[PDB]
Amino acid sequence: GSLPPVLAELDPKGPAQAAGLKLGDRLQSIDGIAVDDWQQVVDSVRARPGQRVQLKVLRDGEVLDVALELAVRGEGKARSGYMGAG
Amino acid sequence: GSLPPVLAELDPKGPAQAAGLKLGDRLQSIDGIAVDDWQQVVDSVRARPGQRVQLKVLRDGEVLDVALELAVRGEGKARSGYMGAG
Ligand SMILES: CC(C)[C@H](N)C(=O)O
Ligand SMILES: CC(C)[C@H](N)C(=O)O
Ligand code: NA
Ligand code: NA
Ligand code: NA
Ligand code: NA
Ligand code: NA
Ligand code: NA
Ligand code: NA
Ligand code: NA
Ligand code: NA
Ligand code: NA
Repeated sequence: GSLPPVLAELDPKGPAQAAGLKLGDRLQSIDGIAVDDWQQVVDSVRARPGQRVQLKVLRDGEVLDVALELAVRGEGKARSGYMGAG
Repeated sequence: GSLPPVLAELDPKGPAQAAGLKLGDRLQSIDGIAVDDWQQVVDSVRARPGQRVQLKVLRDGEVLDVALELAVRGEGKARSGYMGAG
C-alpha cells in the first residue's frame, strides 16, 4: 500500500517545522522531481543526510516553495537524513 | 508559461459539472497518468471526443475519483473532446 505525501506529525525541534511546514501540507516535488507517495519522501530524505532540498508543497489550494535543510540521525548503517515529519 | 490544473470556470450544461466537479478542484491524473499542468488537461481532453476518462482530483485535502464523460464540440479539423471547464 501507499499513502499520499501529506504531513501528519511534526518534530517541534526538527527541520520541517523550522522550514515553515505545517500539518496537512502535501509534498508535490523534491528538487523538481514529483513525489508519488509518502514512501518516496522517506526514501529520498533518508538518502540525503545534511542536504538542502527544494520542495514544492500544496497548502490549502496554494503551491508553495519551501527550502528544507535535512538533518542527520542514526549511526553506522542507520545514519540517514532526517526531516522531522511523519 | 504553465498553470496548475485547477478548475476556475464550469459550463453548467457540460460534462464536468455533470460529473460532480467543482471550482477549485485540482486534477491530479487522467486515466492513471499524472497531469503536470492545465495545458496537459486541454490536450488530453481535446484528443478524446466522446470518451469516458477516469480522474483523480484533489478537493480540500481529499483525493477523489471522478468519472468524466467527455462530449464532442467543433467541426472538421476542430472537432474535439469537450469537458466544459476552464
Ligand atoms: C521522513 C522520514 C525519513 C522520517 N520520518 C523523518 O522525519 O525524516
Ligand atoms: C478543457 C478544454 C479542452 C476546454 N476548455 C473544455 O471545456 O473542454
Ligand atoms: Na495526493
Ligand atoms: Na529546515
Ligand atoms: Na533511502
Ligand atoms: Na491543497
Ligand atoms: Na524552494
Ligand atoms: Na498543482
Ligand atoms: Na461527465
Ligand atoms: Na489534443
Ligand atoms: Na487540496
Ligand atoms: Na474514477
